[PDB]
Amino acid sequence: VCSNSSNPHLATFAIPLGATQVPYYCFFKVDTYNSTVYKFLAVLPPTVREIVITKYGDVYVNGFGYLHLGLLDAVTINFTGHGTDDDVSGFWTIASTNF
Amino acid sequence: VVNSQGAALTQLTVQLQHNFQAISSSIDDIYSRLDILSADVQVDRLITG
Amino acid sequence: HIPEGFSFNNWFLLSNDSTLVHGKVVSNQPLLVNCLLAIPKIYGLGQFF
Amino acid sequence: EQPISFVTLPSFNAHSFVNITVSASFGGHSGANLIASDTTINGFSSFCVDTRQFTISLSYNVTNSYGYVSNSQDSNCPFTLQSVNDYLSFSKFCVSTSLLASACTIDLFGYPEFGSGVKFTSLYFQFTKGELITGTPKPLEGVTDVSFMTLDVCTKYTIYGFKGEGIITLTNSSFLAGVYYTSDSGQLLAFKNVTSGA
Amino acid sequence: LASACTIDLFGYPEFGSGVKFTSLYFQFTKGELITGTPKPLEGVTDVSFM
Ligand SMILES: *[C@@H]1O[C@H](CO)[C@@H](O[C@@H]2O[C@H](CO)[C@@H](O[C@@H]3O[C@H](CO[C@H]4O[C@H](CO)[C@@H](O)[C@H](O)[C@@H]4O)[C@@H](O)[C@H](O[C@H]4O[C@H](CO)[C@@H](O)[C@H](O)[C@@H]4O)[C@@H]3O)[C@H](O)[C@H]2NC(C)=O)[C@H](O)[C@H]1NC(C)=O
Ligand SMILES: *[C@@H]1O[C@H](CO)[C@@H](O[C@@H]2O[C@H](CO)[C@@H](O[C@@H]3O[C@H](CO[C@H]4O[C@H](CO)[C@@H](O)[C@H](O)[C@@H]4O)[C@@H](O)[C@H](O[C@H]4O[C@H](CO)[C@@H](O)[C@H](O)[C@@H]4O)[C@@H]3O)[C@H](O)[C@H]2NC(C)=O)[C@H](O)[C@H]1NC(C)=O
Ligand SMILES: *[C@@H]1O[C@H](CO)[C@@H](O[C@@H]2O[C@H](CO)[C@@H](O[C@@H]3O[C@H](CO[C@H]4O[C@H](CO)[C@@H](O)[C@H](O)[C@@H]4O)[C@@H](O)[C@H](O[C@H]4O[C@H](CO)[C@@H](O)[C@H](O)[C@@H]4O)[C@@H]3O)[C@H](O)[C@H]2NC(C)=O)[C@H](O)[C@H]1NC(C)=O
Ligand SMILES: *[C@@H]1O[C@H](CO)[C@@H](O[C@@H]2O[C@H](CO)[C@@H](O[C@@H]3O[C@H](CO[C@H]4O[C@H](CO)[C@@H](O)[C@H](O)[C@@H]4O)[C@@H](O)[C@H](O[C@H]4O[C@H](CO)[C@@H](O)[C@H](O)[C@@H]4O)[C@@H]3O)[C@H](O)[C@H]2NC(C)=O)[C@H](O)[C@H]1NC(C)=O
Ligand SMILES: *[C@@H]1O[C@H](CO)[C@@H](O[C@@H]2O[C@H](CO)[C@@H](O[C@@H]3O[C@H](CO[C@H]4O[C@H](CO)[C@@H](O)[C@H](O)[C@@H]4O)[C@@H](O)[C@H](O[C@H]4O[C@H](CO)[C@@H](O)[C@H](O)[C@@H]4O)[C@@H]3O)[C@H](O)[C@H]2NC(C)=O)[C@H](O)[C@H]1NC(C)=O
Ligand SMILES: *[C@@H]1O[C@H](CO)[C@@H](O[C@@H]2O[C@H](CO)[C@@H](O[C@@H]3O[C@H](CO[C@H]4O[C@H](CO)[C@@H](O)[C@H](O)[C@@H]4O)[C@@H](O)[C@H](O[C@H]4O[C@H](CO)[C@@H](O)[C@H](O)[C@@H]4O)[C@@H]3O)[C@H](O)[C@H]2NC(C)=O)[C@H](O)[C@H]1NC(C)=O
Ligand SMILES: *[C@@H]1O[C@H](CO)[C@@H](O[C@@H]2O[C@H](CO)[C@@H](O[C@@H]3O[C@H](CO)[C@@H](O)[C@H](O)[C@@H]3O)[C@H](O)[C@H]2NC(C)=O)[C@H](O)[C@H]1NC(C)=O
Ligand SMILES: *[C@@H]1O[C@H](CO)[C@@H](O)[C@H](O)[C@H]1NC(C)=O
Ligand SMILES: *[C@@H]1O[C@H](CO)[C@@H](O)[C@H](O)[C@H]1NC(C)=O
Repeated sequence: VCSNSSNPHLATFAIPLGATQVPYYCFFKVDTYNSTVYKFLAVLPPTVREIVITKYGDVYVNGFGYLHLGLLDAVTINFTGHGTDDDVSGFWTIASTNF
Repeated sequence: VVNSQGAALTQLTVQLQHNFQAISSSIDDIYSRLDILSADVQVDRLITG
Repeated sequence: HIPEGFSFNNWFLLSNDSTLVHGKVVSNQPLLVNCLLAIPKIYGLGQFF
Repeated sequence: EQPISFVTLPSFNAHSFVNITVSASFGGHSGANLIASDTTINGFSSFCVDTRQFTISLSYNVTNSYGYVSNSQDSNCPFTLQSVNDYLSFSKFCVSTSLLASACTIDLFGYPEFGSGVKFTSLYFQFTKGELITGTPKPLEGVTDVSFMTLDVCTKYTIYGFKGEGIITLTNSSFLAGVYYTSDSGQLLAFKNVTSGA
Repeated sequence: LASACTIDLFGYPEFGSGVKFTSLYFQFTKGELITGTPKPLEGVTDVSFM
């Protein structure tokens, strides 16, 4: 979950944003069957270039391996069918990589 | 001979890189992270190595 | 396998730490491919993987 | 009189103050013997770190007729509360009064001068290294970039868990990837401004 | 007991906690008399199969 001085409740959770709109403070809501909390991750860096997610539990973004987790199962994604969601989509290409 | 002379220096870097039988190769780290006597034992090992 | 001539402009060595400006090495990397997709247009409808 | 420069992953300030408390009573048992021992980590027997920035506070509690006790701690761990307070950056940490694997065990000892000293309890600390949680002597006031730095002069630094003594400068050489660049011997020579790329 | 291997068990009730149960202790020496199989071997008079 990202945000840019626009926090209906993340402002209540921990600080309004921590920066202005151009920076994007983004958390994980620890959404599970019992508890829900927001863990601050980072702000939008000047450049983001590629993404890769591994089964082991670490996602490598731009080639740094920010954080590892347990073995992964799956994922789902949805922006909308609102026109340019695939026209200006960042995914030039996507590949099922293997080691 | 030119290949021969182009040698006998890299391994020197290799040994100094190692941590041998010690918490960390950073002397100051343990220095900051520990009292005197134990680190003294390890640095003796290290200097001897 | 990878067809030649490709730039790999946004491709970077999988490293959990450290940085190498130049050199050569063999290692394990997530480069084998099972399928390929480009210019997606369906993920906006709750696409699952 | 070394200037100090501190730089890590840029971020705001979110400080927390965790307290550990130890309580003992001798005045009634034998003067040296213990009536009751009570240790609380923020009022609990176990706890986990919450904020990136935090500080630990240990409180002592002595009940005795003489009133004089010599305190001592033993550790099975390469870290001490005094040491860790000095801007130790780390990833994950939790504390408990119950035995846990991969948890450092720490004991406290007190000498009431009645003739014999005692030990109170063992604390367990499981943790894994990283750049999430940092322990500081005191917080930072309204700081959106906790890192502090200076150039042109030699300074005592600690960068991403890499501390040393050196003089820092800027170069226009640039690269698209990597933030720190370590010597083959293991010295981070150059590095990049995470926020700006400098 | 005298020079015994110790095993401990930890449990997690999904409350976010992990606690230990107990410790078990073992004495042993290498040898032939007794062996640990994953399934008993039957229909055999000389156990070795090659
Ligand atoms: C963390 O992430 C996991 C996925 O990794 C989530 O698991 C899914 O959660 C969703 C909702 O939270 C589940 O969807 C609902 O499931 C109910 C029962 O579970 C059945 O789901 C499928 C059918 O979809 C079955 O094949 C399966 O065997 C389960 O028995 C359904 O009853 C729900 O349907 C309701 O709405 C429809 C709308 O039309 C009605 O018609 C129905 O009558 C009914 O009222 C709904 O489908 C999904 O099943 C879960 N899947 C898995 C694999 O876990 C977790 O939920 C998430 N954590 C939290 C806290 O949400
Ligand atoms: C990856 O990201 C880059 C960012 O640079 C995109 O490239 C630019 O995209 C913007 C829009 O996202 C383009 O701006 C618009 O260009 C229109 C021309 O049509 C095409 O022209 C470029 C080539 O010059 C194509 O690459 C691109 O796909 C465009 O679709 C103009 O007609 C627009 O003018 C008016 O458009 C709307 C119409 O309603 C108005 O509301 C606007 O206010 C505006 O007045 C607009 O200027 C820009 O031209 C692109 N530049 C280049 C070099 O391509 C990539 O498209 C994007 N690709 C993917 C796959 O994500
Ligand atoms: C930077 O640092 C990280 C941290 O260590 C390194 O990450 C390691 O990456 C290797 C490469 O895959 C991992 O090795 C793999 O370990 C798996 C562990 O699974 C067991 O453990 C889990 C619990 O953790 C159990 O639930 C599970 O059931 C297993 O018992 C293995 O399963 C993998 O098996 C491999 O070999 C088999 C053949 O036997 C193949 O069939 C598999 O496909 C697979 O190839 C594999 O051994 C290692 O675990 C990672 N470390 C950690 C701590 O998890 C990075 O490699 C390191 N370097 C870089 C550049 O990032
Ligand atoms: C450092 O730590 C020591 C402990 O080693 C503190 O000493 C007490 O510690 C206890 C336990 O944590 C704290 O709670 C207190 O309990 C006392 C016990 O009551 C006795 O004394 C009262 C008179 O004061 C008698 O009336 C009673 O019958 C008992 O003989 C009480 O003083 C308090 O509890 C009272 O109120 C509750 C609620 O109303 C009642 O249920 C009790 O029965 C009792 O009436 C008190 O809660 C407390 O922190 C310490 N108490 C005292 C008096 O010192 C040191 O104080 C501590 N030093 C610090 C923190 O600086
Ligand atoms: C590169 O490395 C350097 C350290 O080596 C760091 O750069 C600093 O980054 C921080 C945050 O990114 C900048 O912090 C500044 O804080 C100011 C707050 O103090 C002022 O507060 C009020 C209101 O502004 C003033 O009235 C008062 O007089 C104080 O002076 C902000 O005001 C600053 O905003 C201005 O500068 C930034 C760029 O830094 C612009 O984007 C804004 O629009 C505005 O012009 C700013 O937030 C600090 O200035 C940076 N430089 C230094 C020397 O500290 C970072 O690690 C990295 N670079 C960046 C940009 O992060
Ligand atoms: C050293 O290595 C050599 C070369 O391999 C071995 O020499 C032969 O090894 C085989 C097994 O490896 C021996 O086979 C055994 O024969 C025993 C006696 O044979 C008969 O016994 C009765 C007689 O009526 C009947 O069962 C039947 O007609 C057999 O032909 C058997 O006792 C053995 O298994 C019997 O019992 C099991 C369990 O009840 C049944 O499942 C079997 O069907 C069978 O009835 C086994 O068949 C053979 O005797 C060896 N000598 C020869 C061929 O001359 C050495 O044994 C080996 N030394 C070791 C390992 O110490
Ligand atoms: C864990 O630590 C202590 C446990 O004793 C608790 O927080 C403490 O709260 C007291 C009272 O608010 C603070 O005392 C205050 O000190 C300031 C000066 O710093 C003074 O101006 C005030 O008048 C008051 O005396 C104390 O500093 C503070 N200490 C810490 C470490 O927090 C609380 O249980 C825990 N701390 C938390 C949750 O921050
Ligand atoms: C994506 O889907 C989830 C559930 O399917 C929904 O809650 C969410 O609002 C969707 N995202 C957007 C941007 O609509
Ligand atoms: C600084 O910038 C100048 C601009 O011309 C360049 O010549 C010089 O090499 C740069 N310094 C570096 C790259 O260290």
